[PDB]
Amino acid sequence: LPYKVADIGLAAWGRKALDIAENEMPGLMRMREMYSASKPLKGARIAGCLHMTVETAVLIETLVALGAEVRWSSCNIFSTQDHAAAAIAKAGIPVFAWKGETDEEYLWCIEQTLHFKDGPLNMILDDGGDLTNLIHTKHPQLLSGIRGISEETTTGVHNLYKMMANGILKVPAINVNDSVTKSKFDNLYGCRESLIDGIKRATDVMIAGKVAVVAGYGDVGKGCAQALRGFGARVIITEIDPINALQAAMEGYEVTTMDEACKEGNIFVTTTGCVDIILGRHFEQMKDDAIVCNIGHFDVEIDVKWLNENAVEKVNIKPQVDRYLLKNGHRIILLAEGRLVNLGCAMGHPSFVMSNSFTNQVMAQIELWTHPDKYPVGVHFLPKKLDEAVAEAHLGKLNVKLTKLTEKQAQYLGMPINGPFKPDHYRY
Amino acid sequence: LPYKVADIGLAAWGRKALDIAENEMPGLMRMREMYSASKPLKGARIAGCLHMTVETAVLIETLVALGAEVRWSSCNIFSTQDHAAAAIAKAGIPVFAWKGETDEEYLWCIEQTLHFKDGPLNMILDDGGDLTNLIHTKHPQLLSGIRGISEETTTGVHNLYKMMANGILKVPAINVNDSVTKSKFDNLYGCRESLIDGIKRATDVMIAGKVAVVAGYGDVGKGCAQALRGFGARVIITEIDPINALQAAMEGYEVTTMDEACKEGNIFVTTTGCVDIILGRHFEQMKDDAIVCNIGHFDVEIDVKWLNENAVEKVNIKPQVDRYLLKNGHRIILLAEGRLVNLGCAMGHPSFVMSNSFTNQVMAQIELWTHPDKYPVGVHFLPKKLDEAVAEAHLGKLNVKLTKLTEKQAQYLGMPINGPFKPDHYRY
Amino acid sequence: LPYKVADIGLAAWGRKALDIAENEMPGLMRMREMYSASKPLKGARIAGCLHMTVETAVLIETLVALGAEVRWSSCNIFSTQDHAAAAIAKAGIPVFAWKGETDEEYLWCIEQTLHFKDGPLNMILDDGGDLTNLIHTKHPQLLSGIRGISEETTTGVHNLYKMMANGILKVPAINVNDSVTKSKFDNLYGCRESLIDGIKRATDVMIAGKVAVVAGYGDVGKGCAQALRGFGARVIITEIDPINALQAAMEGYEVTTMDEACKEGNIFVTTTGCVDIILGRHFEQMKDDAIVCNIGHFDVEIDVKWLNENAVEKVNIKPQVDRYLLKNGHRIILLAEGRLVNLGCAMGHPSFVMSNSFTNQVMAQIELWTHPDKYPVGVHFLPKKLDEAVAEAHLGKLNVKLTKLTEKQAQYLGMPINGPFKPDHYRY
Amino acid sequence: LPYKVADIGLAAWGRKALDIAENEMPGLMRMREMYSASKPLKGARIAGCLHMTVETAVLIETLVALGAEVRWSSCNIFSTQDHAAAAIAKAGIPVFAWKGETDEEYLWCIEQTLHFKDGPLNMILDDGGDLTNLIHTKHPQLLSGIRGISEETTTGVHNLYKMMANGILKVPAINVNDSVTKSKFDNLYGCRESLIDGIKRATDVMIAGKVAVVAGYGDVGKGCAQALRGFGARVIITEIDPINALQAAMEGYEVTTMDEACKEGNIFVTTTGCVDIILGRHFEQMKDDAIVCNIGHFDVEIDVKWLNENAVEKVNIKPQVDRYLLKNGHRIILLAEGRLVNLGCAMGHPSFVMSNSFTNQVMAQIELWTHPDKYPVGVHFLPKKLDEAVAEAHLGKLNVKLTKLTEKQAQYLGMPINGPFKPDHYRY
Ligand SMILES: NC(=O)c1ccc[n+]([C@@H]2O[C@H](COP(=O)([O-])OP(=O)(O)OC[C@H]3O[C@@H](n4cnc5c(N)ncnc54)[C@H](O)[C@@H]3O)[C@@H](O)[C@H]2O)c1
Ligand SMILES: NC(=O)c1ccc[n+]([C@@H]2O[C@H](COP(=O)([O-])OP(=O)(O)OC[C@H]3O[C@@H](n4cnc5c(N)ncnc54)[C@H](O)[C@@H]3O)[C@@H](O)[C@H]2O)c1
Ligand SMILES: NC(=O)c1ccc[n+]([C@@H]2O[C@H](COP(=O)([O-])OP(=O)(O)OC[C@H]3O[C@@H](n4cnc5c(N)ncnc54)[C@H](O)[C@@H]3O)[C@@H](O)[C@H]2O)c1
Ligand SMILES: NC(=O)c1ccc[n+]([C@@H]2O[C@H](COP(=O)([O-])OP(=O)(O)OC[C@H]3O[C@@H](n4cnc5c(N)ncnc54)[C@H](O)[C@@H]3O)[C@@H](O)[C@H]2O)c1
Repeated sequence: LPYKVADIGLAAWGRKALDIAENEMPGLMRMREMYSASKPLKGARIAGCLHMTVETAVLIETLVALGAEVRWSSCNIFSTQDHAAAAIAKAGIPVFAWKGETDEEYLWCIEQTLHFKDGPLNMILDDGGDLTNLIHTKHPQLLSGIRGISEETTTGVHNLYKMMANGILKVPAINVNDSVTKSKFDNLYGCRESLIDGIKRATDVMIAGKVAVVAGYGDVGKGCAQALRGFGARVIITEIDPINALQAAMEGYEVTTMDEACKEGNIFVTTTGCVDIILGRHFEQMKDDAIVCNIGHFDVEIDVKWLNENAVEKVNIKPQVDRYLLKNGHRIILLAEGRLVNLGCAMGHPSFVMSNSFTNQVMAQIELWTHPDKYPVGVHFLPKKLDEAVAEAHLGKLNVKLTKLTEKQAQYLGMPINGPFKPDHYRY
Repeated sequence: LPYKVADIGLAAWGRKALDIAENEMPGLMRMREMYSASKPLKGARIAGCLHMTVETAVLIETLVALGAEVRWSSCNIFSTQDHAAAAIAKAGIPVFAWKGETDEEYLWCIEQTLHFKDGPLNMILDDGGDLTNLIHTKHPQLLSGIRGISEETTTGVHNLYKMMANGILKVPAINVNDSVTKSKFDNLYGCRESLIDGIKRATDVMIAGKVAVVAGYGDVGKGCAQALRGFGARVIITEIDPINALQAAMEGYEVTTMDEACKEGNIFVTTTGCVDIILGRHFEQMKDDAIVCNIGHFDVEIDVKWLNENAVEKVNIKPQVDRYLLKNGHRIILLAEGRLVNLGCAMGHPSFVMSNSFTNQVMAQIELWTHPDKYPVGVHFLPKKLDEAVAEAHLGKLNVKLTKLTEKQAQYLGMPINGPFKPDHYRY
Repeated sequence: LPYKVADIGLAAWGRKALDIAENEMPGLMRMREMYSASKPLKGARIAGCLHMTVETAVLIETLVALGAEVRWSSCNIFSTQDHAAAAIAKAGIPVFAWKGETDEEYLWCIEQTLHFKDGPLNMILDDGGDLTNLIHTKHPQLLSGIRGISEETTTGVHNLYKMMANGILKVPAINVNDSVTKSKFDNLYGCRESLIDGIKRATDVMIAGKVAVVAGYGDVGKGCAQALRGFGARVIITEIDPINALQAAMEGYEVTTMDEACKEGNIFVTTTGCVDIILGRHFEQMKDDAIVCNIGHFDVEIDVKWLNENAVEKVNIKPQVDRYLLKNGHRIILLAEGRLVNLGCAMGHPSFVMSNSFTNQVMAQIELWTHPDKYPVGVHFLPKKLDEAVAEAHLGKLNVKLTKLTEKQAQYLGMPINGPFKPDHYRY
Repeated sequence: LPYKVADIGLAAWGRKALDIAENEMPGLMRMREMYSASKPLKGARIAGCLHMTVETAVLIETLVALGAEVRWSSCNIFSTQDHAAAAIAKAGIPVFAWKGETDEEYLWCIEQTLHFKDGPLNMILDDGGDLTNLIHTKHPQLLSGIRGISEETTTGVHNLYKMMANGILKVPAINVNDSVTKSKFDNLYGCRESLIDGIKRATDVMIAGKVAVVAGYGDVGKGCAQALRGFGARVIITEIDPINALQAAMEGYEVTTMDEACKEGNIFVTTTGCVDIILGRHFEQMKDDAIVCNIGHFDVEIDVKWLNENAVEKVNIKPQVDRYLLKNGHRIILLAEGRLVNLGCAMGHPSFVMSNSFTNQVMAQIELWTHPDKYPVGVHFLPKKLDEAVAEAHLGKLNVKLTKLTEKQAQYLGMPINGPFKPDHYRY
């Protein structure tokens, strides 16, 4: 089997997307711009596990353009875009992913990306940990062949840190999830753009003059609050951390407990990443037709079960849009059944945010692979200079003119003209 | 013929919409709250010409709930929503409108709303002027029967002022288009919400870090500029009026000529309402894949013909999304073929903005009809106290607590406790 | 007597100020740029009554540079800046104004500006109405000699409208107070800049994280709210007008009654222009050390008498800064004794706002005087094209590049290439 | 000698200040609220070297209220406020500081805080390093007596890291300068408030409609850019770091080089902290009367010498306000002679920012002293839980209602209900 796609007749339609997305993903394109000749990953056989979408497709072809051997599989049974997957398979790349697979076909798709024409994979590019996990639990033999790993998710990195603590980790990893260019875009800037896209696409509701309660003031809460605020809404924040809470207050946001906020909000967004954010006692207080959605942790922040078990009626207005009737006589509009609203009611993050996240993947791959004896078994952070690098790949499209430190100023600041410009503890 | 709808089997699905929109249209609901008993329009036979949509539907039932006899027809061959029209016809109301009619069936639908069981229409509720025009040019006999007119559009009002200047106007009108609650919502607040809805639905493009050039700084340009600015874009304004231009400068926006701005922008929005805004000489300078859309005057602001006649390729990416290839090698993404992007790539204005516009209609109808000898033939402005009134109908849903002037303060300010609080020349 | 200044030895120090202010007052400078040669006011003998300050000084010399004969007096016993008045007197111009005059010397100063070497004044440039009043009540003989009046204040214009209603008005006036370039700057933009200057200069208090209650959402409330909001404060608005209240809600501001807001705010600003805004019942609820100031109507919005009559202690922290101790144990910091905080705790409005207000004066003077039989006795509004004109005098320093309508677009828009670009009813 | 103050007759006036500042410094007040009874610092003899001001005064009395023995001296010859210093000395506390001391009396003032009635100091609270340095270079004998150090400045901490690298450091330190509550307030929030206070107090210039060029987008540049933006200016950023540069672009700011920006700006702010930011080649291009000031590193960012050596004229407009005339005919307004504008043209940071910085000091002192064998010789970071703690001391005055994690959620999140809520690598 060369690959397994739903319909390869879709390839021609996928390429169209790829060539449009490319213009919005400068990181990946500049990667090809400076390395496609040097082929830094020449020799590597990257087994990738990442949702197969137009953006991910652009990444793969970049990995390939840098001289790498690549085998791909999605990291979610549905997340994969078929015309994008088809174009890859059709590109002569082995991809095993179709939208809506079985937990059984999924594990198989992955198993396929482990062995190449010249042998087994020597590098991992994971989003979620499944790839890295499957190898460790079932293919420990191959382990000694993989030069390094690449993780871009909290979950993925958490388990990575866990395995390591258990001496389980045998191949060194690079945590690209905590890069500022990755995090800021994945969390802050991304949700800032798509949050309202979801709410509007599901309700077409006016945001101005409304009270929006955003639970949590982390990067996502920050982007969501900012987003809503720009539309004319009165954002109220809830938090458990004193520092994030203070950050919000300092910005003009009222900070209360959900127990109080629930009686005031017209729109509710959870950014927590923790359980029991919006409960039944809150729903009973919410104004009529309050919109409740979640953009943090998949479906565990809102108590949907309660809505299902206590509402007098429930009518699906449209896909990912339900409107419950409470015994108190008030209606509650729920979005995406409590799952991520930006992905469930919108198209998720814009390509540009993807460009930063993925370029980090390329950055990691190029480094691990290129520096064989540099990283001991363990989950490391992406060297700052590399993080700074993915940032610079986007300046330009943004049409930003970066100034260069003179030898004099560099010496004054006691730092390299190109070398990292900030300490590791620096929080931008 | 009782009515003419595409499919009355749609009624049940329309009602659902109506009952959802109602919650977002307080003006109309409060109208019923205080007048449905007094039936202020009791005796009137309103012939209405307004796109038949869920929002317009809610309005009609409010006119009816106030004791009026109503006959309806859309004011655009396509604008009419059928499940919303069906529910009206099914409600026992005579509506003549289906999406996609012929210029012939359109004139007929209108002709139908002129005669009631008890005689001909005695009142007009028009959006566009067609109704008022058709009567004047073809049914002058009825003219002496209509107590008054209601116009809510510039076009509609312009022609009204014109007819009057020609002594053609025989029935007094009330220009509700220039009410601040009507205008601010229809122009400022509405486009502020939907502009980005359009661009995102068509391109799913990241707005932050992009240069947006908004041509014109009127109410629409103001809303569009504010909207984009909140997303992280660098808005550059163009203008012909020194006062609007100054207004923009005072707010931090750079103001230049399109001739220069064209070489800098990534997104282009026209708010002008005038011709020749974006020409071929501009396209030839725009960056690769610049997005160009219009939200002002229907399709006359951008030079689409040129794109059609000078591009090397043209490919429809999706409905209302075309991507031209210029001889210079750059691509230009055009939205809604130069027509309104919020209506052509999104769902138009939210119900709340509709609630303000329509409540003005109800306000006008109630006044003209209720004051037989108050208004001489001529296009008048909606009394300020009525404009203030539609505003108050929305405070509350907005959860705004308006304070009341004491008799002392009222005497001090030399104004009524409820009477108008500002002079006519006041610009909020 | 040639003039009456406190100390003419101050002249050299005044000129320094004048030459610095000039750079920030383009309107007056462009006036001289295009009219100092044509001398449009050649022949006029302007009797002016306007606080004698550096800005006003720049204006006078502009009136003079345009070929006019000018005699000046301040319109407030203290508002006059002496080094600015001295430089004028020293410039060979007759000015009768010193800071801190007696209600007796004030009336005399004014009486002096009525007669010139070539006869009595034939034009009035008033700010307050005193000049125009004094002539009407005591010098009716001169009345027939004055070609026109210029008023730039509400008070002034109110009385102007009153006199007219009583057939008292004998010389036509031009209400420049309602120009958008005058109003927006005097009210909106000015207070936006100076409000915080006052609070900071009096308290040096951090604004971020604080709740600021702004009473009134008119032009001043708008600027004050915007100002505070930008500093990170949570602004709560109070209003009696539904339209202004809605405008605030649509912008994300909570709107309540002072009765409730008083228990929440940390800073209080009155923008009302009406009495009994902050009363004793409010003070008793205010948080400890709440800052209360007024920027609307001079000292009638806050109930200071109550503070004086009910506080347990009162200690003057510094000029224009008092801190009362209430029986409840809470302290209340009052600013400028309830009088205007921006003038009383800061330097008032920046020169640029003055430039717009004054250029209006020049604009009015040039028009009335130049068009002898154009204006019938009555208070008229400044022609829009003139209002637009003062706006354009500032574009440039702002470095704004206004685009010019082509003959084609002008015809399309049905408006002049330079002629007014908007209808009188237009509210920018 | 018990202490050395300029004038102890000033004490009574100092106390007034102290009791006003206290209300704006909750951190210090809550410190006393919970520890004044337990006297956590009971036994310590703190030798402090910190500018003696009203704020610092409040801190000292807090250290004393916690059961500590304290001896104080300023860390700048002028920074010390005398009425604040007098009230401390008068309070029975030994303070050696007066505004305007000699580099000789300064070293002596410090020497005084080294020995107590019960022996030498056993703890250091330093701002700058002088204290810690003086002991190391001249009093190594005492070294073994000090349980720990507290540094809150970059300079101070830099040297600390340096000494340590040279094995010189003998007593462990705690870098409180890098706490987020310290840094965010000292750098971001503080300068955001005072920047404009400076410019306005020196020039009283309108900010709106002006182009402000902020060099550097670090914490200060962020606050300064945000500040100016809120006033209506068009902020242009310059940067050497790609990440900060991208951060700015993503927020709507144009990013260029000073070499280009210089030809556009009206106001110039340096936030760099590096040399040669604004040079003569820039001045020669700046618009007429451009305002140039520095708020970053004391006087090394702007090339003042050049202005001095190349201007045709130089006239001091007022203290800390000079206006040079260049050979090109343009004038350049310089603020605070290139030194910090917020301190030199304004009153510096508001008390609240001081409250966060100082509470960090108290936090450090309480920890080091209370945990004798917890910290090995070396510069450590303030435990996150302590940083979170100083944050919570201010929630409340801000009237923020922090929610508490349930045992369930805490277990889910795998974190303590009160324990730190974020990893060390977390950048808020
Ligand atoms: N839908 C998306 O596109 C998308 C993209 C990135 C991240 N996320 C998810 O969003 C969540 C937030 O991530 P950040 O945004 O990266 O996380 P974060 O750790 O920076 O912030 C989460 C915040 O929630 C606060 N919080 C925790 N429990 C709370 C509670 N009970 N009530 C109120 N506040 C509480 C925390 O103090 C913290 O500040 C995570 O689950 C993350 O995986 C979603
Ligand atoms: N798509 C929608 O939903 C929607 C809703 C309401 C109004 N509109 C339309 O949008 C347009 C703008 O309306 P406003 O927003 O009410 O109009 P407006 O009159 O207040 O402002 C239009 C502005 O365009 C400026 N302008 C005119 N010609 C120009 C040119 N060549 N270059 C630059 N600026 C120029 C004018 O000076 C004016 O300030 C109108 O055509 C209006 O009918 C669209
Ligand atoms: N200090 C200054 O520099 C300065 C400059 C210009 C104007 N002003 C003064 O400020 C005031 C405001 O002027 P605008 O700003 O031009 O006036 P405005 O008429 O536009 O608005 C005043 C607002 O106050 C609201 N209001 C009235 N009574 C109220 C009450 N009891 N509670 C709440 N809101 C109430 C009104 O509805 C209105 O919207 C006027 O007195 C004006 O003369 C001061
Ligand atoms: N005046 C005050 O009240 C006050 C308060 C705190 C800090 N500061 C000072 O302000 C400076 C900035 O501190 P942050 O604000 O903490 O520093 P930072 O390190 O976070 O940021 C400084 C920024 O300047 C940029 N930069 C460096 N050289 C540059 C150059 N030649 N051109 C353009 N950008 C350049 C850097 O990339 C960096 O992002 C420091 O000197 C700090 O000590 C002043």
